[PDB]
Amino acid sequence: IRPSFANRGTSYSQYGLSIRCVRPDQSSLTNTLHYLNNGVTMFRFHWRK
Amino acid sequence: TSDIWQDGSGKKFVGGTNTTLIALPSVFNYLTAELTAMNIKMMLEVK
Amino acid sequence: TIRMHYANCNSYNADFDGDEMNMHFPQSTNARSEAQFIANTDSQYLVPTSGDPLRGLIQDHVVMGVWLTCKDTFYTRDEYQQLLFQALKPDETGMYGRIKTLPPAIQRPGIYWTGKQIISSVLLNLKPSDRPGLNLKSKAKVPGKYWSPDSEEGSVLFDDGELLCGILDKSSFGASAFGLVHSVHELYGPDIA
Amino acid sequence: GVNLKAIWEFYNEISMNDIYTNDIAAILRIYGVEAARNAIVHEVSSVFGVYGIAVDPRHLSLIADYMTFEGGYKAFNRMGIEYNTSPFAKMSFETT
Amino acid sequence: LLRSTCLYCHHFKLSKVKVHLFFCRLKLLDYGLLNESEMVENVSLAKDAATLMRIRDEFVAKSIADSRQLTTLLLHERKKVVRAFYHAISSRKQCDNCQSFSPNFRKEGFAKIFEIPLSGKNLQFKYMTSTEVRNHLRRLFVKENVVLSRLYPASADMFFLQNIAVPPTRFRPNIQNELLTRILQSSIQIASLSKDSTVEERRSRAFELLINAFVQLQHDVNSLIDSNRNPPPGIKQILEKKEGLFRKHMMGKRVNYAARSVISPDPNIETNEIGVPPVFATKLTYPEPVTLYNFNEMRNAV
Amino acid sequence: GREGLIDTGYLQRCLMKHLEGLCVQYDHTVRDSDGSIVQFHYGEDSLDVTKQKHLTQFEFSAKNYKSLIQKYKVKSVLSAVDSETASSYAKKALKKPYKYDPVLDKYPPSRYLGSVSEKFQRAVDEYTQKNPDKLIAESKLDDSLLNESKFKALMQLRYQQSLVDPGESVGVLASQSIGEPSTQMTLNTNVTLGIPRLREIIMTASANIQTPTMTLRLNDGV
Amino acid sequence: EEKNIVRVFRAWKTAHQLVHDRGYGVSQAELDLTLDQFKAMHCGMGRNLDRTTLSFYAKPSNDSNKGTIYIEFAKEPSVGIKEMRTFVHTLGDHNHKTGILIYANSMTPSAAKIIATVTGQFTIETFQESDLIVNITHHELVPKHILLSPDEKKELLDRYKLRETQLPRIQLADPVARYLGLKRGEVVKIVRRSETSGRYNSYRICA
Amino acid sequence: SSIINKCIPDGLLTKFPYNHMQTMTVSGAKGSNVNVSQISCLLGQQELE
Amino acid sequence: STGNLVSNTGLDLQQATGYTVVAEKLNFYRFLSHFRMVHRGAFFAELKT
Amino acid sequence: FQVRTTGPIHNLTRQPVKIRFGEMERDAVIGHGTSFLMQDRL
Amino acid sequence: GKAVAKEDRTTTPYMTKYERARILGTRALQISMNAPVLVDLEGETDPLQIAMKELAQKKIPLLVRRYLPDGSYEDWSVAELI
Amino acid sequence: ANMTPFSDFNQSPRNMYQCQMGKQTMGTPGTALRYRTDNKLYRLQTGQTPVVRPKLHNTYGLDHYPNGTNAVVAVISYTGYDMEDAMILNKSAHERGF
Ligand SMILES: [Zn+2]
Repeated sequence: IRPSFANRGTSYSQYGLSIRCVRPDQSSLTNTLHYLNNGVTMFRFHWRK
Repeated sequence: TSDIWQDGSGKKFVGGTNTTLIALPSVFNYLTAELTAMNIKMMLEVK
Repeated sequence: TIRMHYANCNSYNADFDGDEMNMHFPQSTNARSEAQFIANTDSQYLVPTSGDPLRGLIQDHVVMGVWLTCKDTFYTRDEYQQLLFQALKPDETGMYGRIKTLPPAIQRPGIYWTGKQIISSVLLNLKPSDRPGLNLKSKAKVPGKYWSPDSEEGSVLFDDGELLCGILDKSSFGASAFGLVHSVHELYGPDIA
Repeated sequence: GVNLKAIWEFYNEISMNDIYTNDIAAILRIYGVEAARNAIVHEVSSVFGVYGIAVDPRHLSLIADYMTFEGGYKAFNRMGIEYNTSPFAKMSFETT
Repeated sequence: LLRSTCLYCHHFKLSKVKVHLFFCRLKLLDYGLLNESEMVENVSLAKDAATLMRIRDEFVAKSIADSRQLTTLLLHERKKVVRAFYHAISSRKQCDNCQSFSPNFRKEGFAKIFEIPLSGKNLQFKYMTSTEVRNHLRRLFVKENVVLSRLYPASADMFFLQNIAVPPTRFRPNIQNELLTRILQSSIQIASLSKDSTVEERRSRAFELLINAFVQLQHDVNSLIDSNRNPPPGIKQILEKKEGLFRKHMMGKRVNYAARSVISPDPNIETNEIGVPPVFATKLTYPEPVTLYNFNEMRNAV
Repeated sequence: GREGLIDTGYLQRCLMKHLEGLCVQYDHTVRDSDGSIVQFHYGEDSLDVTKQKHLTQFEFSAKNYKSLIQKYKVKSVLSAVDSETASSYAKKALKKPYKYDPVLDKYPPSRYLGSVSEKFQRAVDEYTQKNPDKLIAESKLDDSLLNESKFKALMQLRYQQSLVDPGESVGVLASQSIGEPSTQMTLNTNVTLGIPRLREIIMTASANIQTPTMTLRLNDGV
Repeated sequence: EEKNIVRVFRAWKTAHQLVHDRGYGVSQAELDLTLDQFKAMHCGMGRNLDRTTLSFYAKPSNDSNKGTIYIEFAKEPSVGIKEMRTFVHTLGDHNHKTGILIYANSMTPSAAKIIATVTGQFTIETFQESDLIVNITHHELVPKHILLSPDEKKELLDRYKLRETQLPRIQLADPVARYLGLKRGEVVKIVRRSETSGRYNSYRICA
Repeated sequence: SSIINKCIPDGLLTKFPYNHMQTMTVSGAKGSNVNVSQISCLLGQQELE
Repeated sequence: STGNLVSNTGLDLQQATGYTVVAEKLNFYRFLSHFRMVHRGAFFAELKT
Repeated sequence: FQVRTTGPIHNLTRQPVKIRFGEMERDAVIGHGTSFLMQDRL
Repeated sequence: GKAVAKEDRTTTPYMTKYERARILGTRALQISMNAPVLVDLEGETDPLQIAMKELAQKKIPLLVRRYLPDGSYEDWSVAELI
Repeated sequence: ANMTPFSDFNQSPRNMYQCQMGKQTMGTPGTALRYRTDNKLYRLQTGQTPVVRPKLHNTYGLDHYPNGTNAVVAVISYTGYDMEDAMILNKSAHERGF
């Protein structure tokens, strides 16, 4: 729960869920779950910065 | 003849007599320099 | 290494751990006279925020002042003379010829001076040539009940420049108003303070 | 919160002695200038009153009687900076 | 100031009576009259506008005559007044003495300025060389004289530079010198390209290269004076550096005859005196005239 | 402890900016150096704290008064200064009805050795009457070594003799006296408190403060 | 519910109060008007029954200053021009030099300039209720404001070698300025009760 | 406050004059009564923010 | 030598600089403490809270 | 510990090259109201 | 401008805390530059304190000018100040 | 922090200064100095283990990096130079190889 979410994805909210998933060679990458105000969840992630 | 004088290049001149000596920090002189570098210059008078 | 007195610690607020300082010297005579008279350290006794003085004695001086000032003290002629001179050391200051003392408070079976007589004596030694002695009564820091139930010390009282009763402490001398030294500053000019 | 128009209405409390957290805009705007003066005086005196520090009210007197000089009260920033007569201090302090 | 101009009216876009009003205001504020310079507005009403300007002008004349027989308030008033004046001059689009529409101009931060010609309906009633707009402002200045004089008589070049000054080597022992060499290379290229142009889609390529070198020059200057453009400190960048002048050099500056040491307290010496090692007593000395009576002391020290 | 650790100056170019000049001109009408007044008789003229600490100490002044009478050097002061005009008008101004302005406004307190503060006269006379236990008086027994008028003159004397130095650049005095105690402490133990408060009230002097509260005392019939 | 009556009544002990605090003279009864006293004076079948008779005046106690003053209460919200220019010639015919107007609410600006000119030697001035209903002078934080004659003003500027622009200023939109009825340039002598050392008299002007 | 009121003025070993820390505390030199309380009685509640 | 993580992807790491320290052997305790210390990152240091 | 009676002056502005005095100290000396000292030192 | 007449002088008859300072400054300067001393020396060597002995008797030239911010100024002989 | 005599006694800020400063001590940084190509190292000549210690100072082999010595301390207001936290050093013990 962090405010910084909602101000960026305005349809979103501070409510969220994440996991820093990691490969067997210890190469973690994250992907956050954004619970948006309408109801859907956006599957955020990162690639090429 | 006594009033008139010359230049380091040789340009004759005359006048510009009213000259005095004043104490002031040289850093102010540097400011005047770099401000002349802007075409903006102050005309400070004296008594 | 440059040395100064503690009483300046407070005003400069420096913790005396290594914090260095700038040391300036005026060239001309007018500037040095001006530093000598207006902003001489002796002319900076009351801070500008409020009248509270900040220069003054600190932990050790207030401590042993409390101890000595207590009426339970006593001194033979040797101790009294040695201590009075030790504080005076007029030569390093100058301006003074000879040391005057007071009679002992008790004489029989033996002469003994009390520390309170000692403070009176030193106060006499700096009495300006023609400036009436000091008379004053002001509360001490240590509450009276510490010495005894209905202890008489309580608050320093002393007239005409002679310590009568009460014991000196941080409130009497030091960064404190209406103690002893503050009245000194007011009466006998700052330089004597 | 502050609504002086409102407190004018009730007569249960005396409408004379009313302390204010400053909002000196309102107090100055609809109480006069001297009201603002004394207000910020007592205000900052309290601002230090919360601390064990005493500031002689004379410096407070000066700060006050200057900050309100123009007839309003000027902030010690670009606005009040921009009106001094000496073209040097203005050159010196914030932006040459 | 150009945007507020009217090329066809040869004036500003404003009405001459408002310009005259602000002129009276500034003139009466000049001698230290504020509520009177505000009383110039209690007059209510081209010929008739000229009569009102006569009313205001004569009122200023009178009030000055009475006053004859600087402070923060006055300047605080003048500054606000000129701010409002400029907010007003920057608004009007159509002339009032010319009743026409001057061709507007669009500027650029990269030091580029010009815009398109007039509109057809407006006829019913970019970036090029600087000399034209230079003469434009010169014309306005010589034409609108009294108000501008109160504002700042001679006002032509105050916005442009025909030949800039170079300091002595004493101040330039570097980067500034290199920037001067660059702008001189620029000016020699300009003189050459201008001679090529006067001796000559010829106009297309010629004007293209000419304005290219003109902008390269103007960008060279823009870079020399200010470093925030042309991605090399500019002069303003060394003054407002917050690390140079007026604070590291004017109010706070290193000095001579001042030592710097670590301190330790001492209870023996004095509350007044400071005890100093002999090192500093040697390395700190000050001047002293010698009289006859202090002669022996000074001689001994020598 | 470590919380106490993580809990543990730009104003001094703000409150010092416009407060450069603020000097005490000779007419005792404190101005900035531009020519315009800020106050008459600065901050209740008497002086900044230094020589106004013992003005309140009526008892200690009246205690000895003989070191003090020579410290003030009466024989020289009384020569060239006026005393009875302002001392007389002070009674008439002490008549509560107006049309008797404060003498400090009518008579400069630099030379007219009767011109002092109003609350000063209230306090000194109130002390004269309440517990005069050291001042004798009845008055027939006073003429040995004291007088009601004697100590009254001494107090008018101390005030006049403890004016501000005409020429003190005070704006920076106050700028210091706020700046130093300001950054002196910043930690807390709702209303915004500390340097944020002083920042909004003085540095930006802003509408729309963060904790604006009003306080009105109630009446009897509630 | 009908608290409007207490409002317009209280508006008088700020209006009849604004007779001295100016220098005029008024019966000590118009300052001591009780709540029911107002009702008894201005009454009727209602229970509204106050209007059309809330208008008074006063003459100087200095016997000069040319001339007198007249106050009036225009009940109609946003009186506009069709009520404003009307209540000027009453002041003119009555030789009332200065008039006082009160409106609630939102006096239209269009019907303010054209009357601001015809003021001329007269000064419509200026207030409106709901904003000036109790005496602000009755307060702890407001010192005593006293006007000054050009005799005293000349004396002040003579004692201090000043020019009339070197003094502290008071803007005209100050509540106490309009309250006192200030002209741009007259010197107010205020009496600070700053209780650090006595009360004194500072000086301000209006531009 | 209760147990402090009871212990520190008399509960300790040697009385005011001879107690060198009572001196350094009450004489304003260095320390305070809260210091002797903590060192000699208890620490109390730990008010953190 | 530098610590600056120059990667086309942040490797799911907030900060990208100052990743290395130098084993300052000024004192043995300084040594060991250098080994065992951990840090959260100046991305929160810029945040005084 | 660095003493400096005198030494090198700057290339441009003839300042003793890189002790600090000013811009807060100035407030101090002008607080004492000690003009000659200020013009002397700075 | 104008010079204030001696008869009417509103400046404080007191030697200001600053005036003593500057006065003694220049008197030290004169004396140090071989000026005539109007007080007997007592073996004194510092050219400056000598001026203290001079002031203590107020036997000193070098009147002072007090400038009013208006443009007027007073001329107070050191013997005339308190 | 564990290598701290009776660390459970002082008010915690003291222990915190203790760690932060004791990490900045003039002791031996090791033994094999002859082949150290460092910028600035510091070594103290006359070292000894404390008399008071936690056991883990022996367990962890801290006998091989003494960082100070054992001083004859006497708490007393005798001289007058040791206030504001200051301290005095016996001349003899200093020349003797302190
Ligand atoms: Zn046109």
